[PDB]
Amino acid sequence: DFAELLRPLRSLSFNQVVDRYVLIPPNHTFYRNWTYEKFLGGFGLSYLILRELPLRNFYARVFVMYAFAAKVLDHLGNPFPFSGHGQIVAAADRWNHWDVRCYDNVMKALKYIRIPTVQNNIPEATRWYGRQPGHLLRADTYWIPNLVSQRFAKHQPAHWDGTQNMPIFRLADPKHKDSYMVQFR
Amino acid sequence: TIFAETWEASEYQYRNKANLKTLPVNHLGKLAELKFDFVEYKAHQLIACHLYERMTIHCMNQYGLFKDFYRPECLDAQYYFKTCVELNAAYGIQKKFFPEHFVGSPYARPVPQFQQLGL
Amino acid sequence: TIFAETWEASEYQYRNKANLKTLPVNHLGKLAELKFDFVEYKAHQLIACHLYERMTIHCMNQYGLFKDFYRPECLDAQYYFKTCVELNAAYGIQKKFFPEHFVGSPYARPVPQFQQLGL
Amino acid sequence: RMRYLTEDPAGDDPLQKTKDEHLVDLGFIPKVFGANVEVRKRAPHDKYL
Amino acid sequence: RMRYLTEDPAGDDPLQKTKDEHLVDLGFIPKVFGANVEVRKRAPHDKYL
Amino acid sequence: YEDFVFTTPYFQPESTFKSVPKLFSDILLGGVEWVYT
Amino acid sequence: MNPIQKAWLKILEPVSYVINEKMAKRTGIIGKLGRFFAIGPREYGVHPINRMFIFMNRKYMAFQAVALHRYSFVKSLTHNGFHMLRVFRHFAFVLPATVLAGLGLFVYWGDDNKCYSPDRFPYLKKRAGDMALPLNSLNQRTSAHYIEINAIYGAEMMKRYHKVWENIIEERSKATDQEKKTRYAHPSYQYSPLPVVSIPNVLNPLNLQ
Amino acid sequence: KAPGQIYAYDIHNTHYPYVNIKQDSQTQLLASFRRSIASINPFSYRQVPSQDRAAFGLRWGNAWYAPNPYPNGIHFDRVFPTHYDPLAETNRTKANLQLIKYAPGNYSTLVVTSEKLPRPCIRTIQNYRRCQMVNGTEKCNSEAQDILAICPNWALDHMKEKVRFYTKALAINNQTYIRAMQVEEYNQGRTVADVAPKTWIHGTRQHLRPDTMWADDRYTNITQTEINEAIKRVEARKAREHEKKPVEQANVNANTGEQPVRVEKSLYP
Amino acid sequence: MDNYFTAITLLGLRDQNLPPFKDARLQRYKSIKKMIDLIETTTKLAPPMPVELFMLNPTDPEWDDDMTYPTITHATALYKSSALAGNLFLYAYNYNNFTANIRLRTMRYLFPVVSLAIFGNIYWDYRSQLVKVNLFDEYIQARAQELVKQNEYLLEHEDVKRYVWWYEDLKETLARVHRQANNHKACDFKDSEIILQDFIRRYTNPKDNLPIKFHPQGQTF
Amino acid sequence: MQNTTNIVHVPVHMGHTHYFDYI
Amino acid sequence: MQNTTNIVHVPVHMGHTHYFDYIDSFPKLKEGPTLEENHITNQKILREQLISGQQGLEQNLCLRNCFKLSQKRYIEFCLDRKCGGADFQRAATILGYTK
Amino acid sequence: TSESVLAYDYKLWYLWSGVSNLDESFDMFFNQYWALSLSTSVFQLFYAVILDRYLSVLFQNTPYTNDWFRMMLHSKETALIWLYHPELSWHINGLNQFFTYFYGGILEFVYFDKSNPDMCILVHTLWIHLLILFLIFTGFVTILFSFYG
Ligand SMILES: CCCCCCCCCCCCCCCCCC(=O)OC[C@H](COP(=O)([O-])OCC(O)COP(=O)([O-])OC[C@@H](COC(=O)CCCCCCCCCCCCCCCCC)OC(=O)CCCCCCCCCCCCCCCCC)OC(=O)CCCCCCCCCCCCCCCCC
Ligand SMILES: CCCCCCCCCCCCCCCCCC(=O)OC[C@H](COP(=O)([O-])OCC(O)COP(=O)([O-])OC[C@@H](COC(=O)CCCCCCCCCCCCCCCCC)OC(=O)CCCCCCCCCCCCCCCCC)OC(=O)CCCCCCCCCCCCCCCCC
Ligand SMILES: CCCCCCCCCCCCCCCCCC(=O)OC[C@H](COP(=O)([O-])OCC(O)COP(=O)([O-])OC[C@@H](COC(=O)CCCCCCCCCCCCCCCCC)OC(=O)CCCCCCCCCCCCCCCCC)OC(=O)CCCCCCCCCCCCCCCCC
Ligand SMILES: CCCCCCCCCCCCCCCCCC(=O)OC[C@H](COP(=O)([O-])OCC(O)COP(=O)([O-])OC[C@@H](COC(=O)CCCCCCCCCCCCCCCCC)OC(=O)CCCCCCCCCCCCCCCCC)OC(=O)CCCCCCCCCCCCCCCCC
Ligand SMILES: COC1=C(OC)C(=O)C(C/C=C(\C)CC/C=C(\C)CC/C=C(\C)CC/C=C(\C)CC/C=C(\C)CC/C=C(/C)CC/C=C(\C)CCC=C(C)C)=C(C)C1=O
Ligand SMILES: CCCCCCCC/C=C/CCCCCCCC(=O)OC[C@H](COP(=O)(O)OCCN)OC(=O)CCCCCCC/C=C/CCCCCCCC
Repeated sequence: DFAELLRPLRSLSFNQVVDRYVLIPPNHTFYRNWTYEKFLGGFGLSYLILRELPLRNFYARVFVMYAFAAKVLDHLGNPFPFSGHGQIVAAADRWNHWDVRCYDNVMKALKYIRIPTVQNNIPEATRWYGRQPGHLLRADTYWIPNLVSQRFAKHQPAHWDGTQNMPIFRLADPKHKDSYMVQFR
Repeated sequence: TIFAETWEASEYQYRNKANLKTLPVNHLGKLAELKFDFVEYKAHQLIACHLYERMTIHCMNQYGLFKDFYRPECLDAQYYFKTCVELNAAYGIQKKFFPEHFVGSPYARPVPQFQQLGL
Repeated sequence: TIFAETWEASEYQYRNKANLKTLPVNHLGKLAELKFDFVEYKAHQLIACHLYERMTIHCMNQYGLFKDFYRPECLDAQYYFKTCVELNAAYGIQKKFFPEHFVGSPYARPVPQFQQLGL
Repeated sequence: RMRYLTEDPAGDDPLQKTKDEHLVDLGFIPKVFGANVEVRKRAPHDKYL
Repeated sequence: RMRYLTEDPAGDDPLQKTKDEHLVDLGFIPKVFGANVEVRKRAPHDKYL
Repeated sequence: YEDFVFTTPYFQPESTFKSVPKLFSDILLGGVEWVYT
Repeated sequence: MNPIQKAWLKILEPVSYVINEKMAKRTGIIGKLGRFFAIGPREYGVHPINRMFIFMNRKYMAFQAVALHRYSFVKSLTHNGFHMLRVFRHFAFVLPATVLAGLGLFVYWGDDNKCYSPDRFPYLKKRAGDMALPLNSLNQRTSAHYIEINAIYGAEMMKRYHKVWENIIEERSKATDQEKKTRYAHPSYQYSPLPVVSIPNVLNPLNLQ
Repeated sequence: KAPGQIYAYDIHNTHYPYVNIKQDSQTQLLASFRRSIASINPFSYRQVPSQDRAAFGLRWGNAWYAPNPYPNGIHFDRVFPTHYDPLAETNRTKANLQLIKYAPGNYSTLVVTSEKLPRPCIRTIQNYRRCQMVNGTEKCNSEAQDILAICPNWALDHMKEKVRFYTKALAINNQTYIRAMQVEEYNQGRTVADVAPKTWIHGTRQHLRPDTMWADDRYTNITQTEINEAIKRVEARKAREHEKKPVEQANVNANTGEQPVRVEKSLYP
Repeated sequence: MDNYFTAITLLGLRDQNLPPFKDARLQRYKSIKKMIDLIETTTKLAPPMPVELFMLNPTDPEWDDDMTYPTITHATALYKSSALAGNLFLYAYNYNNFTANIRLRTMRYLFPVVSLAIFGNIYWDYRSQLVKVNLFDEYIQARAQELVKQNEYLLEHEDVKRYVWWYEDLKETLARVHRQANNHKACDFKDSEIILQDFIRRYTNPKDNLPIKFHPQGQTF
Repeated sequence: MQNTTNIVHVPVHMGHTHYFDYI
Repeated sequence: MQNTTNIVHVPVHMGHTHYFDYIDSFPKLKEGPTLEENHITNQKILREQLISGQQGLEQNLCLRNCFKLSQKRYIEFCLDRKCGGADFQRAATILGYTK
Repeated sequence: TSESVLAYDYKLWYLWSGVSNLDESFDMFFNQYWALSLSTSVFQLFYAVILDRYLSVLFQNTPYTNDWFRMMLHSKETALIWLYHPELSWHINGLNQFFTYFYGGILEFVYFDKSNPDMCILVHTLWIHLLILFLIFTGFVTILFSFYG
């Protein structure tokens, strides 16, 4: 059986193996998550057909819907809204999180469980990276002074200077002179 | 490397860090969940991670690797074995280059020489 | 010892310890609470703990030490003066023998030499 | 530039770093250096902020 | 005797202690000592417990 | 070494055979605090 | 009764015969069980969600008719039809425009439907398992070009290393024990022959190419 | 422009292997039926991922499967001490809010990682090495000061500590070298010439008999008579070896109010 | 417990069984202590090879673009399409009122204009997303080939040959290692110590202060 | 780090009793 | 130790406004040229570089790529193999890495 | 932050179990060279050393050695190359040390979470959300804006 796992590799050369299973042509146009939409969306479609059962007794359909809800709650978990999340075990493939591999903080949050030390603090490097302010849009209709002032503002072209950090908007820092009205909690 | 069947648990717990994992002894109870008949000697069940290895072999002989090995008693043994050798490899390295992290080491909280006390 | 009228507020704050106290400048508003007439020069009000001292003298001259000095404007000046010189003596000694405790000192967080980096 | 030059106090836990008492017992006697009091922290070019 | 020999880990903050980088700039180069690995902690006589 | 310099003090190979008798020390996850009510 | 209920009947026609004729009257428990799961017209089979739509559709539509049925702002400008003095004629087309904007109520519901969400911070949290992240996570990122170009580069370079690796193993197999133990060896090493033993030269233990 | 398929698709040749771990008749019969109609069944879900379609994991009845977490004795009590033993039960019981909280990382391993230094600090290091190998160390003062100034202090501490670690590991590796290259008393004066022309197989069970009586058929023809005679010969040799016995040493752990030595435990209680 | 498979192999658990008594079983554990120190030392003598062989340098300025992954929001495009379809049902469900009642004429007249603009936003976003994804896929493939042809020469360096010869010497060396006895002592691998020492003495100088010298592209673990 | 963490230098035996934890 | 504590190495000025705390200004802040001015200034550099800085470029780019390698022995191999037998010190002087 | 929230959601878990041959989390090298070491061979001890070096490579989850950034011989794509070139463990252990020494930070011990959560971005979940709010809004109308009685 261990040799049966390598059957498709014995008929191929190393260059054929790499070109076959490793160098898959990039194509990020597919709707990969359709598999999850069809499966989980079927609960709602199934409820449409199931709510029309010709069962005469109202309390017999109470039992049927109780059984159908049990099938769903094995995945959804908590029946109350705004309480928790469902739980679905999915297959591990090279395309997991493919569109967020560029972000570093997403990797640390998913992968690393750091061990707290006696000096109970977040790593200094993690704190330092966290202070580099992110970019926050100027457009704001929630503060009435900007709701009035930004109607007379002139949007001028921001000519690219060759960087990736041009602060053409305000910064997401509580101490920024254009963000002090925003509550950071 | 551990050159015995038994190890002190405290020797593999951290002294200056939170303890979120232990290095437990082999789970002998998982050996009774194999439904088929097999021969196992008690002289091989205490050494680290080897019991889970032999169980995986017993399950891969009775069953194969397709549609019959996929039962809870056999997959947990394969997962335990793979996880046991990974944890023990990291603990062994951490014991080799970071012995000061563990309880029982004289370098976790060094005792000063009498010349440093000023008496 | 402070050899000026002004001191940077941060230079007397702790870097590796919680800051539960400051070393504020003299409270000039307390000088306007004295109801009686007095002559005070602005050239003496910024130096540490001296304004509270002169106010105490003014209050001990207008009033005495019995049943007339015991009014809130005069007792707070005596308390501020007694307290200012006690804190400043403690901060001054801590500045002399524990300069590494305060913000702005290069020994609070020593910067390594280039030979310690391994390049 | 200000947040690039905004550090936190005390750095990281010293007890999680290599000890000097352990290097001596390993065969390496560490040398003691002095604080570098002459360097001034500055922010890099804008492209790196 | 057990509680006399019951200590807590990590001791106190080393940052609240005299630095070796500072003693150098003060005129004293500290000597690095090794760990004393031969001493065994024991409890005193009962009268001191 | 290979076009690289790593400054280290003189290594003492005698430290290898250093007699270090192991001592007992148990950690108790779940113990006593400083104050109780 | 609706068509979907009638469709169930043709499919459950034989099942109804077993429950209502045989089980529903046999005796004892089999009767109580068959009369409980009887098949027929649904008792309390109304669907409140359907009705909730019918009611709210009708109430909101009566509002559309009022808001959309307004006198024209354009016709009132000439002072010749039905309107001489209308000091609030410039409010005539506010409610109509407000109702027509209501057609995008559900099309644009939530932040994700008003923009490209992958360029927004909340998307990172959803992909991180609905987990809190620092606000500057969208900036601390490694180039996607490197991740994908390096992934292809490593493989294209391995196919060329496999060929170089074979030529090296071949040239070494035809080498003497003295050459393969002194070449690339340390200068201070003095070669001392070892007893000859049979050790095969197998490229891949697994029978691969 | 066909979608790419992973290696696992060529093992099974289908995207719909109805793998259910629950070994009940109702489950495996339904899977075999569902496994056959997956080609024309609308209620079909994939378990083999592809470039165009994601997949589900292993199924456990109607729910999903995940192995039992590796035993971990770390736990946190809420109402009373439970004395949780991960080895006392096969499957880990669920965590009740008022009873216990388990350690983090049900499925986690121990690894070593490193933070990535800031990009501008990296460029100053590249410029120093480059100016070093080109112009030499003595002409890199400006490049060295840029490092101490541009690199944030938390990075300089890491760089300072990396050197101390690798200095520690350097010694730990050379001490093993010394113990390894030490010539024992049983190999004094022996060289490669005194080595035998043997390989790994020559120390196995087929060529080298284990130290057990029933490893092969060596002692299968032994009778009780031959045993009684052998018991007499071993006792004869013991008339010359039993003459010596190590002397009893003092108990270093006699005092109970003293930190005892972690001395090797006796084989038996 | 590091070097698991190495230790299990030396004890003979791959071909035989340990003694059923603790005295000899424990002596057999302590017998491999020398061999582990040897095999670990051999694994730390591997020569270096160019890091820029199967891995592009991530510190190169070419990767300062900090580019993102362009995606297609299918779920967003499908919801907004289903929501637009809901409006067409609302009009159909109320067709007689929107069509015959003049109080709803403005909806009858402008409902299709609003629907087209909604469709335009949906399809515009999907179409733009699709174009950016293709530009990204075709660039990473073209730029990947240029870098290959540029760094192919690194495989011609003699250090690649030196690396393979060291790996084979370790294979032939460990293939010759053998158990010499079953007395449960370190002397059971008496001859194997000499074989491995010759291997270590072949890539190091024991008569130095630090036979194992540190270099950043070396072995520590 | 766990608040109820103690390092003891002499051996102790804990009771394996339900609802109680003691030496 | 206060959790919201920060050590800053450059001067900041905090606004003394009710209900708000923020940095209203930086001492001795100079307003440089506008984004349009820098745009025009850069276009003049890119225009010259496009017209007069494109001959003999293929060689200089190969030299730059060779010097981005990890070890020195690999650089010399890159120069001799790709750059037509160039010298380490002679190429470093062209790129401007020499003092 | 404050953003849109759904009433009911599903969280995916890309579990790296290592016991499923259906996905890419199956360690083909470890299982093949492990079973290869069980059979009597002249390289039986050599394969053991290889497996031990392979585990010391998984133990180093640095930015230059990890699956997240799709690095050679660390990601799911290049798991099969171990079957052909198991000699590259030393090259990896050295490469990671080169970049860690010059361009990396302190080697810190962390627990590597194999469970890979990811919120499933679905269409029907917002339909359920609208229905719930539609019920909430209708009650607001049923109680306060109902004039039918
Ligand atoms: C000419 C007259 C006709 C003559 C011919 C008569 C013969 C007809 C039959 C043969 C032809 C059938 C054609 C389709 C091929 C199907 C073949 C097959 O094997 O299917 C087995 C099919 C799938 O097997 P499965 O793999 O086990 O999946 C079901 C699991 O539950 C799944 O479990 P899961 O957890 O893995 O997944 C959860 C699931 C969600 O699943 C659930 O929630 C259901 C769970 C069950 C309820 C919970 C309580 C538990 C009950 C258990 C006891 C049930 C016993 C029933 C025994 C029935 C035995 C057959 O969600 C999903 O995974 C995705 C689902 C959504 C995907 C898209 C679905 C598209 C369907 C297209 C519909 C087209 C027809 C129109 C529909 C009607 C329009 C008005 O099993 C079923 O029998 C499903 C029954 C659903 C009821 C159907 C009612 C409508 C039927 C329409 C018939 C045609 C039109 C009739 C018009 C009326 C006048 C004639
Ligand atoms: C080429 C293709 C083939 C074509 C060939 C086939 C040709 C067949 C054509 C068939 C039918 C065509 C339909 C039109 C013919 C109608 C003829 C007729 O007799 O109908 C009479 C018909 C009879 O009335 P009704 O039947 O009782 O009710 C009619 C309506 O239901 C409701 O009636 P209403 O009167 O109540 O509606 C009033 C509404 C009508 O809606 C509109 O027309 C929108 C008006 C927007 C423009 C307003 C101009 C304001 C003056 C600014 C002066 C400068 C202009 C510079 C422009 C530069 C542009 C960049 O306008 C208002 O809302 C008035 C308030 C204005 C806002 C208040 C503040 C104003 C001052 C703001 C100043 C801000 C300045 C700040 C800075 C200044 C610094 C200098 O009345 C009509 O006018 C029908 C209009 C139907 C809608 C047509 C538009 C449909 C939307 C198409 C999409 C947008 C494209 C066009 C955009 C134009 C630029 C924005
Ligand atoms: C526990 C929580 C569970 C939560 C999950 C489950 C939630 C369940 C709620 C279900 C509520 C919705 C019902 C969904 C269908 C289920 C069956 C059903 O309706 O109930 C049984 C229903 C009986 O109603 P009943 O409640 O039992 O009592 C009757 C009443 O007493 C008196 O009868 P009536 O006729 O006066 O009353 C009509 C009745 C039933 O009326 C219906 O027939 C329902 C029709 C629903 C729309 C279906 C077409 C949608 C467009 C399809 C586009 C296909 C795209 C793909 C194209 C192919 C290329 C990929 O009530 C409704 O209309 C409910 C509609 C609810 C609002 C839907 C629109 C809201 C949009 C707002 C934005 C939301 C965006 C998401 C929308 C997603 C839509 C995909 O069965 C029938 O009515 C049979 C109708 C047979 C003839 C229909 C022929 C086809 C007509 C197609 C539409 C043609 C118009 C133009 C469309 C243009 C499209 C481009
Ligand atoms: C002394 C006795 C009294 C004590 C009472 C007890 C005290 C309270 C105990 C509380 C217990 C703890 C609560 C649960 C803990 C968890 C809380 C949580 O996590 O919530 C977070 C969640 C986050 O939201 P957020 O932080 O507040 O706001 C941030 C975002 O804006 C949110 O997301 P977004 O930005 O994406 O949303 C944008 C917005 C977009 O909206 C718009 O753009 C325009 C508005 C369009 C409205 C359209 C409605 C949708 C349907 C329309 C279809 C018809 C069309 C008609 C024509 C339309 C014209 C255009 O969409 C909406 O939010 C629409 C909201 C529609 C609400 C209905 C409008 C009237 C206001 C509500 C009045 C009734 C409540 C007052 C009760 C007073 C009783 C005394 O909170 C919620 O918003 C959900 C509210 C419900 C939470 C409680 C759920 C409890 C679970 C059991 C109940 C389950 C419901 C079953 C109802 C059954 C009825 C029979
Ligand atoms: C046009 O002018 C306007 C009106 O007309 C006057 C209005 O009424 C209104 C008011 C609007 C309303 C009162 C409607 C409000 C609706 C809201 C808030 C959302 C309603 C949500 C629901 C009813 C819950 C639906 C839940 C789901 C869809 C999730 C599960 C999926 C289900 C049930 C369907 C399965 C999905 C599919 C894609 C398959 C589709 C199946 C079919 C088409 C089968 C149909 C079968 C038959 C027999 C017809 C407005 C705003 C308007 O602008
Ligand atoms: C009469 C038509 C009415 C339609 C509604 C009117 C409004 C129309 C709005 C059009 C907006 C179009 C904008 C583009 C949206 C993009 C949709 C999309 O991305 O789908 C992708 C994707 C294609 O798959 P991939 O190959 O992986 O992706 C390749 C990408 N080139 O399509 C899907 O997700 C599959 C599902 C499509 C929608 C649901 C299909 C089922 C429809 C339900 C009703 C049909 C009932 C009868 C079904 C018969 C069952 C036996």
